[PDB]
Amino acid sequence: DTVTIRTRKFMTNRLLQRKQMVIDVLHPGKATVPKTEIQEKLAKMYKTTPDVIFVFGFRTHFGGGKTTGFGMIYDSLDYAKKNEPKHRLARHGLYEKKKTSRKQRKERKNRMKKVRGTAKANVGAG
Amino acid sequence: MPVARSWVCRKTYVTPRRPFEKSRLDQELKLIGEYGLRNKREVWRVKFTLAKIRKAARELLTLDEKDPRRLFEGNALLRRLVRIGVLDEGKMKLDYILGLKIEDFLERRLQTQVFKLGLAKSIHHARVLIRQRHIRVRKQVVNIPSFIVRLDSQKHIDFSLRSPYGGGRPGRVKRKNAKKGQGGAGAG
Amino acid sequence: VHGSLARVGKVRGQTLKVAKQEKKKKRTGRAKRRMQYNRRFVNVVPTFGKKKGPNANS
Amino acid sequence: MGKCRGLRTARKLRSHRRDQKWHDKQYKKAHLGTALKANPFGGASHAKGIVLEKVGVEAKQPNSAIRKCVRVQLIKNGKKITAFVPNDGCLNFIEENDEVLVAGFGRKGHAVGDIPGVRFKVVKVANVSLLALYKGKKERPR
RNA sequence: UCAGGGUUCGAUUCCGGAGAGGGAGCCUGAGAAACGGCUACCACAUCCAAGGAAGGCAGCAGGCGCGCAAAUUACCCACUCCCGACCCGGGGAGGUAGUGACGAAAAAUAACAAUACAGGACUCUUUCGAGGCCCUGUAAUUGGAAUGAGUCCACUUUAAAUCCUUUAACGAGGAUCCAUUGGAGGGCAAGUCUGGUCGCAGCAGCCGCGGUAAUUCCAGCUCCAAUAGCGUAUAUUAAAGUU
Ligand SMILES: [Mg+2]
Ligand SMILES: [Mg+2]
Ligand SMILES: [Mg+2]
Ligand SMILES: [Mg+2]
Ligand SMILES: [Mg+2]
Ligand SMILES: [Mg+2]
Ligand SMILES: [Mg+2]
Ligand SMILES: [Mg+2]
Ligand SMILES: [Mg+2]
Ligand SMILES: [Mg+2]
Ligand SMILES: [Mg+2]
Ligand SMILES: [Mg+2]
Ligand SMILES: [Mg+2]
Ligand SMILES: [Mg+2]
Ligand SMILES: [Mg+2]
Ligand SMILES: [Mg+2]
Ligand SMILES: [Mg+2]
Ligand SMILES: [Mg+2]
Ligand SMILES: [Mg+2]
Ligand SMILES: [Mg+2]
Ligand SMILES: [Mg+2]
Ligand SMILES: [Mg+2]
Ligand SMILES: [Mg+2]
Ligand SMILES: [Mg+2]
Ligand SMILES: [Mg+2]
Ligand SMILES: [Mg+2]
Ligand SMILES: [Mg+2]
Ligand SMILES: [Mg+2]
Ligand SMILES: [Mg+2]
Ligand SMILES: [Mg+2]
Ligand SMILES: [Mg+2]
Ligand SMILES: [Mg+2]
Ligand SMILES: [Mg+2]
Ligand SMILES: [Mg+2]
Ligand SMILES: [Mg+2]
Ligand SMILES: [Mg+2]
Ligand SMILES: [Mg+2]
Ligand SMILES: [Mg+2]
Repeated sequence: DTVTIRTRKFMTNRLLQRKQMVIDVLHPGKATVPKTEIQEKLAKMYKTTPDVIFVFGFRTHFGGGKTTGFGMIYDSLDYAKKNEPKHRLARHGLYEKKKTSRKQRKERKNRMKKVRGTAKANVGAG
Repeated sequence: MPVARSWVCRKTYVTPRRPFEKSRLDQELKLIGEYGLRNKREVWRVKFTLAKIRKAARELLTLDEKDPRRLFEGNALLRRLVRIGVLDEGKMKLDYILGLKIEDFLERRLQTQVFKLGLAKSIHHARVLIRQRHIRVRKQVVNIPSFIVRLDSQKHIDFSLRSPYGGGRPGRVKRKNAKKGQGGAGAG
Repeated sequence: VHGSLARVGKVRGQTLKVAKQEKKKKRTGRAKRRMQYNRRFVNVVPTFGKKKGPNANS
Repeated sequence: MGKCRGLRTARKLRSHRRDQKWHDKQYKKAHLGTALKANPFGGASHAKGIVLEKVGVEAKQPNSAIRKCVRVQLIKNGKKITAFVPNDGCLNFIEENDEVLVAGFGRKGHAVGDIPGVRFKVVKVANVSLLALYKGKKERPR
């Protein structure tokens, strides 16, 4: 195939239970590579799993060909579940998002600020 | 509000003071024809980047020799000039900078080298090819006709590796017509 | 002379109308300059000392 | 024939130049303020007004014509000023008692050309240009 | 902006100060003479069952008014940081997108052959004339090739999206996938063309044009300058050795 991975400025971070590096993808002729299709080749490179691997960034140059991004590879799964930002755990579902606007949260708080002892119906009856 | 931005920007030309002067209009029109540029402004850029070099050269030449500042910045300015093929290493001194003409910065343009190194039929054909992404510097497509070619980049200019002119699928015209033989001349 | 001497818009009204005759799309951009260089510098068929202007009619 | 040249005369030089600037007309009217106070605009480039009526003013000899002017009263000041209309037959677009936006003429305070004592010209009649009302690109909103 | 000396500007993202309709008084606190705190007078303005109560956008959006003059009642704490009892909550601070020809950078609207005419160095012929290589237009077609502006699957982007970049599929014959704005007496680049008007209508920064034969008005044609921009009004700087 044309696609190829090459790492750069590798660093083994023990203070956060991961190894981080920069990723080069030499993929001429084709569109950008999907993130899924990258992370499994990193696995085969480091012999762990396509589950403790996270990748992001990935801007493509002018002219086609290369792209460069950032990648991290955790030791356990749960260390990733602790040390990752939540939205990056959401990308490949491992977390979920809730309340449907900033307005509703704001305006509930302002209605509740005008009652004492039990804020009651403003939450319990919406 | 405070904000995370750079407002820094600048102009890169200066209009001439005499707006309708024949000795000027005919020379600049000559320079537009001989290198295939677009406006007058494409010439006033080169005039600016030369008239600004010629101020640093002069202000250095009005320092006294052996100065630290003059030595350092002169050795830095000559290096920068030599490195783009505007000056000869057999000169390498400030009192020669004042002898450079505008038609040496114009000569090092990629449009000029793509014609003069043989890849195109004319100075106008060259500007079309560069703008159509047919040419490559060193493992890198480029699309800007005004790109200035560094001295040792010179022999890297060649046709792109994904392009009809040398190893590439025929374009959307050579393919629409070869299909007219199998879709317009076989059963159509 | 007839009507008000001060009649406003007199000459713009009584002037007979004529349409634009043309079809030909003119050139634009670099290709126009390519034209003006060739016509002013490349071929200039030789003439007597009484030189002529590019729009001359008389 | 004499101008103090000595090494500590700076007070005299500065206090004397500061005085002599006041004889230069163009400087004087920038800084007395009586010009800006008297300006029929507000010290702006343009002003809106309402067309009181239409007049013609005979040009200054030798050349001869009747020059087709509005007389306007400005919105902000309320003061009255005469203005020129700038092309062949435009005086028919200007109905009476609509607004207009007058501008300057071109010599910063002074009557231009053959017209006696007219210092402003119209650009817009009713939010539409004269140059568009006259070239056909637009028509009056009514 | 500027030879050298200077002239003019600095409400405006960094630092210092001052103020929350105008003046005044104070509580609490390490810190306030605090207004997203309280009390009173002045000016405004809202609710009423006429007893009473309540208010401060020169925060972010939005509206009226004023004027020559200035954007959406959108999204989110993911980034930079701050606050808290705090690894967890909160932030119109701040980030993101919308409107945007204030302004700055890069840069398309045609490239190339054949043929026909046109023109020059060269060859030959006493010339005429012919051969001819180098260019320009210009025609008829063509001739085929090239590519994005667009339409549009996916990836990528990001908090979630948009944009740009990366890519499949469609997408050019010129009568459109159409370049404009101001001029053509002088200053100042460009017509002593043609038709119209007749000191009228109008032009003209200045000198000056128009009175039946207009290089200056109105229009066609042609030509000029800058060009994705150009004209006008105004303040200001150089020209000004006219401070
Ligand atoms: Mg504001
Ligand atoms: Mg006196
Ligand atoms: Mg006077
Ligand atoms: Mg006179
Ligand atoms: Mg200076
Ligand atoms: Mg300030
Ligand atoms: Mg103020
Ligand atoms: Mg402000
Ligand atoms: Mg401040
Ligand atoms: Mg201090
Ligand atoms: Mg107020
Ligand atoms: Mg305390
Ligand atoms: Mg207070
Ligand atoms: Mg406050
Ligand atoms: Mg309060
Ligand atoms: Mg109160
Ligand atoms: Mg407030
Ligand atoms: Mg506001
Ligand atoms: Mg208004
Ligand atoms: Mg504005
Ligand atoms: Mg407004
Ligand atoms: Mg935060
Ligand atoms: Mg939080
Ligand atoms: Mg903000
Ligand atoms: Mg711009
Ligand atoms: Mg177009
Ligand atoms: Mg594109
Ligand atoms: Mg997503
Ligand atoms: Mg025109
Ligand atoms: Mg004119
Ligand atoms: Mg004409
Ligand atoms: Mg002129
Ligand atoms: Mg001339
Ligand atoms: Mg007649
Ligand atoms: Mg006549
Ligand atoms: Mg005539
Ligand atoms: Mg000055
Ligand atoms: Mg003066």
